[PDB]
Amino acid sequence: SYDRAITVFSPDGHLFQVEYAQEAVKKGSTAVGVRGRDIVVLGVEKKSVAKLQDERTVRKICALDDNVCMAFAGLTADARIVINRARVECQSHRLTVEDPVTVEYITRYIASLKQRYTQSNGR
Amino acid sequence: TGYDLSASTFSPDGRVFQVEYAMKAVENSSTAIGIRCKDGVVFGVEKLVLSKLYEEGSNKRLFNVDRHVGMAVAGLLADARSLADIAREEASNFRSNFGYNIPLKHLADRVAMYVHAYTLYSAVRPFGCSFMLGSYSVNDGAQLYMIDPSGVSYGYWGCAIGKARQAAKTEIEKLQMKEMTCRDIVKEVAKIIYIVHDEVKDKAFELELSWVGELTNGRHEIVPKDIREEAEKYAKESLK
Amino acid sequence: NQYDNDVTVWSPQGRIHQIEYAMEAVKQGSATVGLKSKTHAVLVALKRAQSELAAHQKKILHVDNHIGISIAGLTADARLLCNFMRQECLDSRFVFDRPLPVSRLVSLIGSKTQIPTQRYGRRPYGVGLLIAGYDDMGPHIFQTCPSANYFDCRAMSIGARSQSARTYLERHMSEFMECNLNELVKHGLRALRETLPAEQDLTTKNVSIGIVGKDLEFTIYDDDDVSPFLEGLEERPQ
Amino acid sequence: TTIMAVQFDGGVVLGADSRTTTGSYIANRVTDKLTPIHDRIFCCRSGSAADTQAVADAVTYQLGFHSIELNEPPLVHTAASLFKEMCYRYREDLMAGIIIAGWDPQEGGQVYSVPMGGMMVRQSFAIGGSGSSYIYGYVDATYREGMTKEECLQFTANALALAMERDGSSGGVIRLAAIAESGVERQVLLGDQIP
Amino acid sequence: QIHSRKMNVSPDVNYEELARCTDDFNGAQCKAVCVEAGMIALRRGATELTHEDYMEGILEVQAKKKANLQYYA
Amino acid sequence: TTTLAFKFRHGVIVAADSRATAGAYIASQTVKKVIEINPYLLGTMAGGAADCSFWERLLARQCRIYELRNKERISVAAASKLLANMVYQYKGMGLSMGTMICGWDKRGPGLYYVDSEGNRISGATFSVGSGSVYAYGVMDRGYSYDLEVEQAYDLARRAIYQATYRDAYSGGAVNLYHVREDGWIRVSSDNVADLHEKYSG
Amino acid sequence: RFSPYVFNGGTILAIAGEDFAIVASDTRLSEGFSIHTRDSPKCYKLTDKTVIGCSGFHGDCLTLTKIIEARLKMYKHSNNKAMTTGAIAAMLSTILYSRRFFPYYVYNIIGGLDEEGKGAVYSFDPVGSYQRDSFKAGGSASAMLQPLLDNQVGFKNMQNVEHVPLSLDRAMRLVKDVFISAAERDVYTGDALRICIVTKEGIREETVSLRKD
Amino acid sequence: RSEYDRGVNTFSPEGRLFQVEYAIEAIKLGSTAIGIQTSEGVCLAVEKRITSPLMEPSSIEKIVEIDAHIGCAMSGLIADAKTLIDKARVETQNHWFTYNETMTVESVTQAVSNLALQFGEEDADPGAMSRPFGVALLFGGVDEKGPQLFHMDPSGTFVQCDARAIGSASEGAQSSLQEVYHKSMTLKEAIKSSLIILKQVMEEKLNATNIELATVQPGQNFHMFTKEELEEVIKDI
Amino acid sequence: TQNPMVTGTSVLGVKFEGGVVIAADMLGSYGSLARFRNISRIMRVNNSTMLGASGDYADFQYLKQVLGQMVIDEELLGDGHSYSPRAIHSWLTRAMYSRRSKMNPLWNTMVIGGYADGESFLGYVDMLGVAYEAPSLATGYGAYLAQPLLREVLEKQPVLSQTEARDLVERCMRVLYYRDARSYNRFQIATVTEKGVEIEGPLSTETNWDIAHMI
Ligand SMILES: CC(C)C[C@@H](C=O)NC(=O)[C@H](CC(C)C)NC(=O)[C@H](CC(C)C)NC(=O)OCc1ccccc1
Ligand SMILES: CC(C)C[C@@H](C=O)NC(=O)[C@H](CC(C)C)NC(=O)[C@H](CC(C)C)NC(=O)OCc1ccccc1
Repeated sequence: SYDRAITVFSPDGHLFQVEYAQEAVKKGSTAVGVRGRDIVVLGVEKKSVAKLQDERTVRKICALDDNVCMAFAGLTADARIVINRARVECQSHRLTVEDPVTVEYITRYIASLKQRYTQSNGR
Repeated sequence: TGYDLSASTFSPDGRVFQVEYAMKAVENSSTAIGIRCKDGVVFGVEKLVLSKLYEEGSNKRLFNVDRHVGMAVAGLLADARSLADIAREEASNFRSNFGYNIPLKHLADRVAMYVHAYTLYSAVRPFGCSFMLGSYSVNDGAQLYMIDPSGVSYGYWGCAIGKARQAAKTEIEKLQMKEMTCRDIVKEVAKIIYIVHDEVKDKAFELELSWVGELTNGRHEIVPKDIREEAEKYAKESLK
Repeated sequence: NQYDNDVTVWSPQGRIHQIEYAMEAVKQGSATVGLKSKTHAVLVALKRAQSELAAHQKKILHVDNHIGISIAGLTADARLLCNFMRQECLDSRFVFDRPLPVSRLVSLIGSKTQIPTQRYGRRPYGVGLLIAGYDDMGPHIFQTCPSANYFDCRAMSIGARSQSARTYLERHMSEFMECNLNELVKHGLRALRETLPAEQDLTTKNVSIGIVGKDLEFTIYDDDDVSPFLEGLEERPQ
Repeated sequence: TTIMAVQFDGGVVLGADSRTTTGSYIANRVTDKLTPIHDRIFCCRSGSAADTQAVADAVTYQLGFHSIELNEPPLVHTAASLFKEMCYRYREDLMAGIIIAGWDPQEGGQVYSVPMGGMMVRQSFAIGGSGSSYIYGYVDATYREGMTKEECLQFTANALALAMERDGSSGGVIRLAAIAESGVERQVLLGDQIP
Repeated sequence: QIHSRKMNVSPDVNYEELARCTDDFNGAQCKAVCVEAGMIALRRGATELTHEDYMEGILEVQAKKKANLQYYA
Repeated sequence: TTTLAFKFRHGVIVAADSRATAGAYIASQTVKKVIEINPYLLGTMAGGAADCSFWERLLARQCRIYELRNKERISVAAASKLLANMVYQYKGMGLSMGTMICGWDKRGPGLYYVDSEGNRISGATFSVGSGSVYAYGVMDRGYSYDLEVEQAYDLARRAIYQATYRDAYSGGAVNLYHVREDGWIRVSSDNVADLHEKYSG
Repeated sequence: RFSPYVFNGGTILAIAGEDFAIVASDTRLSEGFSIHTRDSPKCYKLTDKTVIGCSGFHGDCLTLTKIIEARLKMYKHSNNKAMTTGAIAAMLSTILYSRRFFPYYVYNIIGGLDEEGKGAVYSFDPVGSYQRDSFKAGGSASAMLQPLLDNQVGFKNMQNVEHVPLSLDRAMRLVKDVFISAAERDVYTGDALRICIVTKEGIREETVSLRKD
Repeated sequence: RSEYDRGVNTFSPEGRLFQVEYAIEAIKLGSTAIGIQTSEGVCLAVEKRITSPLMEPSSIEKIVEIDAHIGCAMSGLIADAKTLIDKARVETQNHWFTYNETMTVESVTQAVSNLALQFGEEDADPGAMSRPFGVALLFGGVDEKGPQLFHMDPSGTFVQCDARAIGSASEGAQSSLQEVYHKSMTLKEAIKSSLIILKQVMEEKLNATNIELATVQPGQNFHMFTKEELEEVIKDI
Repeated sequence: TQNPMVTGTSVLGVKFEGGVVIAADMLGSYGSLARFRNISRIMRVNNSTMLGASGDYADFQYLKQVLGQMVIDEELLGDGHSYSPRAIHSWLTRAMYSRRSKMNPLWNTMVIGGYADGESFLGYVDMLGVAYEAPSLATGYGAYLAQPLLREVLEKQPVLSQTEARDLVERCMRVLYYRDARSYNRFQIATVTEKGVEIEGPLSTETNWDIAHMI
């Protein structure tokens, strides 16, 4: 079979192009998270100060809504797009249902956006 | 040749191979012969029975495009049935908008354009079937036209499409088509088909005969049973 | 072969390989046999089982009271094709309030199949059918091919090991018109038995019998319903 | 306003008045109601000036393409059918009544009347417009089968003249056209046929 | 037929259908289908070779091999 | 017709009359105006019968999918918001529905009013319908957050019964439903005629 | 201007007993003051256990009847089973609701034995509002017929009276008597009575003459 | 293979469809799921195969509830299974909405198969599902007919199975099932049989965390998350 | 057609043993004016069916074009299947209902008569889509001025021979001529039988004006 083409399968049964995407996540700076009885905490690494570069712009940890915050690992620009879409959905969920987004819903929404890119070529 | 794969691509010399490959399939098909007698056009097809399980009239290669117009097809039948539908539609729209039965010259030009369009685009293969259209009108008289898989249409006093087109055309030239009465012409068509049948190679065959003319009052009806039976007898005696 | 890539590409030998390959798909499916008397049309099929515990796969589907179909080739295409048939028949009973002529349905099934063959982007349909129906002009058995060619057949068998059935049909074709329904069914299953490898034999689980008649709406008989037709069978020739 | 067509054996005589009116004002005292759809087919138009001018121009374009495409002189029945199809399709939108009269070699001189509904009827004599109601009796009284072109020309001039006098909408000049194998001869009568 | 003349072929076998199935086969491969069919019948102990045994020979000569695949049944 | 809902200390009480009228003619006296959306959610209906029945059924379907997908039963406020959003899209198109979505959820006993006009509000006591005005007076005089459960049922039964007496389009048996943390219970259905002998004396 | 609906008249009645369901209809198609036909029976047998009665604009009644039949076949292919009477009622409500903004002017009563085998009547408003009922009458003379069933099948307003279960024989007699009286006071009702009895064996049709004036 | 596997659009010279077969291969990557159908009811058992102690057990959903009367087990791509599971959940509710009745297990399997079949129809939602799905779903439910178990495959093909296995070790499980299964098996007997087969075909010991079990029976509802009884049944065996 | 323009008047149909007879005036009226006095409002569809239309002619001429093209299209197939009179009735009902729903109705009431398989068919299609099969049918004013004569004769004797039925139609057509303003004394009668559809040419009815003398 072929690695190049998101939809071609492999004789073993693998969509290699999707697995190649996972490599970009590994090359990203380490981020950790823990679930606490009252203090869920996420940690980030590699501030990697560049001397004459301002670090307000680098934002590996970005909040999505008041009750939910997120830390991305992988290509910086692709992360900015996913964070913004998740931010819009959180507000939309409040407009469609007047209740704050449960954390599972926003993760399911982020998973669905990610799956939709995987489904077809041209993305 | 590499350049042969796409209908959209011209060869370096300046020809499209995909159009040519369509014609060779038409050549592989069983022959269909049509002769323009003064009183209308008579069509005969060397339909080949296969298996023998198939009931008679199965896979007919003669179709009615319009009550006056009639069509004989040689090639992949499925492509022909599609072309027949395209022609039936064009005739339908013509009576629908212009108000009068389609002139055969116009119907032939329109069906040819549909065949021509398939050649210019990569997504669609060129049509693989060649057909001939015959009709009788008081205003225009008998008219016969043949359209090839490349969508080229020109008038023919007599024409044959299929494996034996050349052999049949030689036999057709001998007939006095210009003044022959159609009832006599039907018998000649049966004989020409029987001469080019190559029955040993093709095994069984069923003759299909179609008639449009003054006798038919401008209707492309199948020759009535028994008139064909006489033509079959005349051809069989002539063969031996 | 670089001319085998697409259904939109002509071979330099004037053939279309993709359409021919689609017909090979019909061969991989199990044998189905259809025969027609003056008043009744019967389609009998052998149902394979993917697993011994699993129930046998459906081989016969009901388009309408006047039409029934047998499946050979991809199940995927058969379900897509059967749905087109059911919609066309119900529309005929709605727009014209007349059972659709079986011959007219076969022509419609054929017209759709040609568009995949002539244009790229969809696989030529990979299923062969044995339509059996009673209309105004009497019982009709029709067979279809991925090529978009439809044939009216007094009797026909499509599928793996079909040639043995077609030869029994060729020898027995003459007596089919005058035989009664029980005889027409007994002949049809007998043709199927020839397709079966010698060790295997017809059983209520492995055989599906569908009958459409002047006095009978298309009825699929399977399991115990198949038992009366199966019983009284000639012992297998040895 | 007032349009009439009579079919002699060798052709058709078509005539009409010259008045286009907005309310009680005459926009044009010299209007050519009769227009050449093709070389030997003419249509006299009544109803709305804009709607009639548009459908006539549209048919002239469609017929011209058909004649070059088929390389044959156009039959009058097709010309009437093109007008009828447009009138029926856009019945609510258009307010036009047309008389399609022409000479065709296949069927000879013929007169077709398309009422505003888009119905089509072939009539030996057809009269149309506001003035038509006034002359219905004279038309079905002075019509005799086999009238000569000269007699038909006199009949049209007289019938249109009688209606023009009664109808305020119709008035001015009578435009007469005779269509035959030879072609079309057009004469303008300056309100003659006074009775 | 020429190669199978010595072998006890059943009258039922239809060569034309087998020929249509064997597209793009060299003459030696056609002989091979006949030779293999004879051994295939020998494996099942058949006195005579049926058409299906010949069809199995065509697959073995092509080295295609056959099995139920599902998505088909 | 007449629907009353009040949230007292021991759960929420929902009661409705059973009458549907085509113009003056009474179509039926056995109508069910409470839709059981979930074991913990009941939605009462008033206004056009067809509009209410389809739209509440659509919410019931939407909620069961939410329960299956999120693994948690939907909130009363989310349920009211969903119905309000669906009705708002069809505004000025003549839909007629007035409904109260009441259930016990994580937040607590919840009662909401949803209107075809787009009005979604939450309240301790609500009555919707032609006989809403009558029900409101008797319920308002005699409503206590500390009402005993048996007493709360009697206020509800009387408020519908008095409303039926004045309202022509309100009539039939009174359906009593108790929404509590365990879930809804149908307390009883009593014909107004039997209540008329007992309540009048 | 074009008016999309006309009242073609007609009356339908359904009475559901423990083992039987009787759907009966007058057979007069009436337009304006003229009579279009004296034989247009409203009862249509959708399935062996289900009969629907459609009264109102005939074009709407005809279209809905075809739509219901097409959908019953569509379900039979999809589920390999016949729609049950309750399912046919539920499906009808959705179809009627789909044309909420262009209403089908059809009064529908669906009468058949249920899955248990007990007679069931579902009565629908033009936009879909089914309620299971023992007895219901709909149409031009709906108002006249409904009260009698309440008095006798219902036993309403009756004191010191045994509530004996309805018998098929008595039910047929009530169906005819409500209709025979209805023809007397309804201009739109008369001609013939088509009565359909749904029983375990199957539907049976009986025709009783009514005033032809 | 040898080319002709580039798309479901292409057909093999043999006439086989590659890519559809490759998707059938993907199921093998899945953990084994065993379903047995008995008159008392249908039992579904699965190997959770938890990757890490830290990850929450609930997030891996191998057995899911399509409806109260229907439960499903998935072996194959997790994301693909989710799209199919959502359709089954919407469809069961839509059938209730339109027909006021519980959809039969066979009809849900048929409805899900219809989306699975559209590997490349070229008309439906263009730009969606350009490839075959890689998940095999076992649908176990009690319907009007009775307890029924149906297996769907990536090619849209579904069948009623008295006993079936999906995922890696499916082949081993099926051979064991043919010996163990009998028509009169009680649900309790089947539940013990499924875990015994699962223990033999799973490398890890069958502790309660390792195996998730589900049972649907006519009297009760889905009841497909036996909890802490996973410990009770395993210890007794 | 929101507004009818040139409209035909009543069309009468009566079944007879072995066939059906349909009669319609050859007149097209723009309001009061009888603009067209030689127009056929009866059409032959196939050899077992005939159609008579009341209402806008332009809509009938369109329906005639569409129905005719459908018969020509089935004939080209030539598969031994032809549309029955009942099937033509169904298509007209579906077409008329669909047009009504679009709020662009075809302004026509149509009578379809045919004899097929030994059975006569008489059918009515309204602009709204109301359709019924009846022993006798009349349209426009005729239902009021003709169907009562037809109903009394048909009830008294259920089966009418062709001669008796043709006599009844001529008798009713005279009554329409005397009492329908839109009527003309130039009717045409079409008969469907096993032999086929035959449309008789211009016919006129003897009229008694004797009552004029007696005040
Ligand atoms: C085709 C014409 C030569 C016939 C002409 C006769 O005067 N008809 C007309 O002129 C019609 C009047 C008609 C409705 C009675 N009137 C018109 O065409 C005039 C325009 C004038 C400048 C000429 N008015 C106009 O078109 O605007 C109003 C209107 C718009 C649409 C239809 C009818 C009337
Ligand atoms: C079930 C309840 C919600 C109904 C309840 C609410 O007030 N009582 C009612 O009386 C309602 C309200 C009505 C006065 C507008 N009555 C109704 O809805 C009645 C009869 C029902 C059996 C369907 N229907 C009605 O009047 O017309 C509804 C309609 C709307 C559009 C087209 C056709 C018919």
